[PDB]
Amino acid sequence: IESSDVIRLIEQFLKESNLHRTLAILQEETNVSLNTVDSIDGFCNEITSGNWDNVLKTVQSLKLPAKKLIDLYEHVIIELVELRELATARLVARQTDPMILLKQIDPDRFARLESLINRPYFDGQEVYGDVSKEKRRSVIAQTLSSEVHVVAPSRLLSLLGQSLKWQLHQGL
Amino acid sequence: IESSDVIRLIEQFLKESNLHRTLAILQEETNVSLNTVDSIDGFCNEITSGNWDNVLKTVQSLKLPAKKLIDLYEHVIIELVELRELATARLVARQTDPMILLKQIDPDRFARLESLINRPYFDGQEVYGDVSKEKRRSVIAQTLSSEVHVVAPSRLLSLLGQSLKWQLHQGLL
Repeated sequence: IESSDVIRLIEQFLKESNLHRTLAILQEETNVSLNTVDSIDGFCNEITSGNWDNVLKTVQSLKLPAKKLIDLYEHVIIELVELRELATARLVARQTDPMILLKQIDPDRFARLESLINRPYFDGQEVYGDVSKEKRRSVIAQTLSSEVHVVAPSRLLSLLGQSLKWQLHQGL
Repeated sequence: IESSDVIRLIEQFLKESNLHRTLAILQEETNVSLNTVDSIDGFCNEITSGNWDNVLKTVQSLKLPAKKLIDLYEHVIIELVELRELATARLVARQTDPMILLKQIDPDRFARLESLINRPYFDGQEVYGDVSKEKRRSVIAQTLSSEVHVVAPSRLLSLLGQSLKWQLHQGLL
């Protein structure tokens, strides 16, 4: 007899079958969720390409702990103030779990982030001078790549295929 | 939308796992439902007890052909006229598919049924005299029980168990 593992098998099946509605209700009702990404490349690429809305939604979906996300969320804010999305930058700084944590453990570091947001303009030559934008994005992607797990596609159907092969064998 | 049997495997699992919320959404989103019954006993008891609303709903779920339902729907009408629910009795005889089929195929039998419906009173001695009320219910239950197939509980888990047995056979490498 298998346990919660059956549910994750089903969840993967639902995602690949585009049954996202059923997938949503299942995760809520069972208190079990997919801890997987389609590919490590694809996940890291989003960070490398700077598509922050995608990576933020993704990491929150995987429910990674706040401590691992502190570097990522800090950089997201730096790029947001760079794009002069000050309202959004402040929003990330005020409401998100990693930033609330950052304030608690390293208030000095949070304070520097506070000052960066409040500067009359963003000078990338000053901010990125020690370590470039590309390097910061690359480092965050590398560390996070070990924190996400990929599973083989269609695990449920593969297992069911094995069931059929067993039955053909056992029929003899 | 390709694996309709797989969805039903999942649906049964959801039902046995008390995930009724997920089960409802799955049926709605996929537009497929279980065509199986948990047990003939539950099915036969519903017919024996005369819970026709349930039996009609169950039989409608299984998408049984009208001919097998002709005897059942006829008996329902007989019990309706027994309770002197003539308006409902006339309604069922004219509007439901099995009775409409009955008129086309066996108008004499249908005529006898309408004659029964239009009678000033219900004579239990004639109707149940030849074959009793309880016996008629048992016969219909017996015939319909054979027209429905039962599936083993927890089929998904059983198949997954076979997957592991296969892996023990060839998966270890």
